Amino acid sequence: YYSDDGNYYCLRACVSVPVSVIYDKETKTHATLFGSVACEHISSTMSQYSRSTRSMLKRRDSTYGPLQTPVGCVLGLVNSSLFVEDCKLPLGQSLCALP
Amino acid sequence: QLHCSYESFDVESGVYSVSSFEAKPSGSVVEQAEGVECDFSPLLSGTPPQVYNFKRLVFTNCNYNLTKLLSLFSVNDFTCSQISPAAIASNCYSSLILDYFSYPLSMKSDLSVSSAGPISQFNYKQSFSNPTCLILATVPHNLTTITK
Amino acid sequence: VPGEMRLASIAFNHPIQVDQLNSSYFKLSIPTNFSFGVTQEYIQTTIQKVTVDCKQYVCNGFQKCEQLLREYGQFCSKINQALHGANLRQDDSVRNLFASVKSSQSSPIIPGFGGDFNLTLLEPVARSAIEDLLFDKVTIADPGYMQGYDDCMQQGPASARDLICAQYVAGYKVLPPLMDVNMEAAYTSSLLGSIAGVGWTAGLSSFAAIPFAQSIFYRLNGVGITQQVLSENQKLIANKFNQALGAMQTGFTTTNEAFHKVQDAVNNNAQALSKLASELSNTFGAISASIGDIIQRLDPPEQDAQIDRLINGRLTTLNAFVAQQLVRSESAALSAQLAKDKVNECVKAQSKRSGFCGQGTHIVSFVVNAPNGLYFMHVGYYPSNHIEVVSAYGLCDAANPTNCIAPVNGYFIKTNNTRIVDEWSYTGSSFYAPEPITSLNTKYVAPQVTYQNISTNLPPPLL
Amino acid sequence: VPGEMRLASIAFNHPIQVDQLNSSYFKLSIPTNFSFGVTQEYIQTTIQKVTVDCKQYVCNGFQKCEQLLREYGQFCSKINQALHGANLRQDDSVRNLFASVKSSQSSPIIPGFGGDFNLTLLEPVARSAIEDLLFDKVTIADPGYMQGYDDCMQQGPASARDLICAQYVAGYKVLPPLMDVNMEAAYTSSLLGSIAGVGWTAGLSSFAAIPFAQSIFYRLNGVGITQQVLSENQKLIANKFNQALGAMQTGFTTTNEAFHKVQDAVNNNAQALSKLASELSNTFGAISASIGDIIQRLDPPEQDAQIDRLINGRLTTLNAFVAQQLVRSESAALSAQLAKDKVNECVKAQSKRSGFCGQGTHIVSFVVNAPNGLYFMHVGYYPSNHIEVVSAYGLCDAANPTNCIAPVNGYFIKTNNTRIVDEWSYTGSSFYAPEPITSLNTKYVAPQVTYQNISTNLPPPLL
Repeated sequence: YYSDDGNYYCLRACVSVPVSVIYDKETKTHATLFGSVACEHISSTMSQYSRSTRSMLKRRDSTYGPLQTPVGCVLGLVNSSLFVEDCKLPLGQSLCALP
Repeated sequence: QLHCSYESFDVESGVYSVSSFEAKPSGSVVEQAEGVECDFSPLLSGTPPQVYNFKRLVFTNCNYNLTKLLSLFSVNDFTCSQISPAAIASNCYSSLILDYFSYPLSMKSDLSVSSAGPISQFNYKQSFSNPTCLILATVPHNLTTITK
Repeated sequence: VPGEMRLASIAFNHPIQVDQLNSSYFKLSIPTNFSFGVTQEYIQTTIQKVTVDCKQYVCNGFQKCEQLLREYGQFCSKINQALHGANLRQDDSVRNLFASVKSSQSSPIIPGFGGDFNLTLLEPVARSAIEDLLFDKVTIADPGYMQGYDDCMQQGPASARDLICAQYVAGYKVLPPLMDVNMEAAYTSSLLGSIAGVGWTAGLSSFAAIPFAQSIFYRLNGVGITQQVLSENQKLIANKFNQALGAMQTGFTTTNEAFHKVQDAVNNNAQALSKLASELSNTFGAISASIGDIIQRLDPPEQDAQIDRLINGRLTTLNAFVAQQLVRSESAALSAQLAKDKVNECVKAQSKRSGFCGQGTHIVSFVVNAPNGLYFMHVGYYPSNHIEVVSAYGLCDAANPTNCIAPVNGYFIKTNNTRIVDEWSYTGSSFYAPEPITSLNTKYVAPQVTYQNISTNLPPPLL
Repeated sequence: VPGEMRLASIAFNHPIQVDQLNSSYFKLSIPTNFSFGVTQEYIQTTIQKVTVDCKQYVCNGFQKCEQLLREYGQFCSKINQALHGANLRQDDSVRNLFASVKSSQSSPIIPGFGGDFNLTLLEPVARSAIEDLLFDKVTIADPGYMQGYDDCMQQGPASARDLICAQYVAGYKVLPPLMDVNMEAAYTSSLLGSIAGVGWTAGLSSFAAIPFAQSIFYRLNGVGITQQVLSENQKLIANKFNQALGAMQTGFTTTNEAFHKVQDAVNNNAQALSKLASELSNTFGAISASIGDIIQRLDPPEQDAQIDRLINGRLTTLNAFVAQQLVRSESAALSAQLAKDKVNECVKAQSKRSGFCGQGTHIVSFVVNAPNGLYFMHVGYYPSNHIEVVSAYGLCDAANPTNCIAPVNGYFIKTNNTRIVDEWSYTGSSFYAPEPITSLNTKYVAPQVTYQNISTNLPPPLL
């Protein structure tokens, strides 16, 4: 838009943060991925928001910071730096998610 | 949500897609034409008319601030009929009309739409079909373009 | 309480490196151990065959429907014709498959077939016990046909929850397979009777009629294992083979992908039927999903507005349904062709191609009946404990350069064995097995600069 | 300026005619020259993997939609589950493909690998430069993940136009590929090291670990070229081979059909995403395609009717979209199977099939990574300068009528060469080159009336 103050400004509308979760049925536990968003925009609680709670993540993640990955920022993933052939929960890339 | 989507209390393991964050709203930003401005500058110069010779300005489609307009005089009478004097300044209307004339404060007892005085009898009257007001005020020493 | 999930790198296994080497000799990698093992596959060949009554799916003969539907009656005719043609294709593929399954001749089969090998796949004379293990682990609803209609009806348990009873509500019909499970069992035993074997020329005329163990020995010479090793290890071979055979009892888990595929073939058939059933209760903006209900409650000028909303939606789901069936039927036909190809290659012959069959060279494979398809399993050879040895491209007489030889199905390696006085030794290509070089293991070749110049003794040629 | 278009007949290339002949001898057509050349193929193996938020595509969380969409919430589950299963199949095909790609052992890769052959496919130790030439030719929008969202977000140029960052507005998500491209490159590095052995039996477990040049000569003796010819022309052969390899630098053009297929695969994925995006503005007869517009323009009883109309059309496009993706994912799986077979035949070994690969017999082929698939290239052998020569079914003694012979991988020809005193000569099937007839080039056969009756001198048998 051209504003009537003589400056062009322009509009990107807004974007949403894609989300997915890891579900480990055998232990009945979970962890999450915020897509490509990066942990600069991630916080312990959400001001946006997609759902009324984040507390199921907080059951273990109240004590931990967000972690960056090659796909993007995640919660509760723990950097173990292990090398495993197939986690059955792969995140794509070289990323993996051990039970 | 996943349990509901699979209508089960035991969903198979794996990675699943869930709804995205809506992000969030902020303070609004609005642009629209400004400054149209309801005329009101003729009142500040020359000699005002005798009350029977009062001068009128009709205003439509325009922007105003009567409380700013009235800070140009000391007001010794601020009254109205069928509208509070405060409300007429803040209320929007299809039109705004102003009459002005010189008027001594000594005659203020005679200025009402209901007054028994000769001013209401022969000099100036206002309709009861519209909200109306009457103002008495005097000129500041810094309005040198006003004459008497 | 369980620990947090752990981030990890995906491992990448590295191949054993073997250095390339210049000059007239080179490093050679050879396994020193092996194990038998198995793989499995499921190839679907059919789609369950169904038909749909095109009157009943829309309404129950209520007469407002009966008259209104006449305007759309040609669509039902198209629906019925399309479904009919789809079912014909399913039966065509069955006959075509069986034409390759049959053999002009086969061995009789008795208990103790296959000699010392366990062969638990043999029938309990009956469908094989292995086929029954598959059928028991499958979660499929109890079958129609007999008693069929009276298993819907109150003359049976109150706990039945079969879609087969819903067949008589929805107007569905499930057609019986053409193949007949008893005739099918005869076909699978006929295939077992063609074993022993694949060798001895093409095998497309003559029938060898020999014991299974002998055909195995033939196959192992076919992959470069020396005959001498095979004779020394005959009991070892049977033990390793039966260890792999015993592992089949752990083959019915959700981690076995072939097993998982069998279960999803069943799930897909049941799912399609359930979709049509659920749509009978789906209002199409009609006041109710029941036709008799809207007839009872409405003045006839408005009554059929509601009826037509319902009719149009019922027809729409049928159109989508037919299209879904046609696509599945065509994919099944192609899948059936693949199964036929494996029967005419992976089963009827030993193969050197890799690719097809389990990945361990190839040795005999077997096939059994599975619902809507065939289930294959493959015996295979897995190398282990690889070592590097010195080897030469060939050997020649230093006294006469035109006398040059090279190994047949094997390699010439420097000897590391105390039994052999000769500096070089022949080995099998699939196993480490040094042996003296003899004329049986070599052939004359044109001379080449990289061949060794041997200044002493060769028995092949003597001079 | 250009002239008029020209109508023309399609040319018909006539095959070289070769005369059939009467009696015991015949003409033979054989090339006297050849050139290496290449062909290439592209096989798509994957579909881009995507998911979509089933509420965000439909609405922006406006409260009336939040209430109205609930009636259709079960459709969203059907949509998501179908997409989820489709993405699982994509991952399965990758894991299966890689299981066949890996080898138990391989050569290390070094600079200068392959000797006199140029081997420009070698890694810049990496992905090969040839793979990067392909990636530069590809017009695809830049990938997300990292930095991802911050390159979507307003901290970037105001001129970005990528559809990849528009996904975030629409709620689309592009899933990352199952495997990191460096691991994918590592898999193809192991394939380069899997060359040699190629033959040497089936090659299934042993690894010859010999120079690339030697494996080429082995393959050339696989088509009957004599070793004598090969030894004379070794530098020439590598030079012709390298020129054929050098043509790959011009191979990345729009007239190359394999290249064109890669470009189409890129825009098949783009087409799918753009289709859904265009529908976001598509009113369905609703007063506006925007929900917020109808909220501001309509009283809520009116507003909700327009919202339902808008929702219904939006759901329909999602349903159609899923069906199309299911079709595409299936074709990708089938194509992956085709690629697997070529890896297990045409890459891992020389093949006698004809058919697959370039039409010039077969010699070694290579594969590299490509977007959405594998890119193959095939070295092939092209005959030239064909001549016809006199030839015979066999030659054997009239003095020893029960003793006959026939040529091996070649044909007996009347000699036209001044160095051979013998009236007959032997040449290889793939290339004209006369040679003395020797026992290495013959085999004993039963006698036949069409064999020439030789009254003079043959060394095989001497007597």
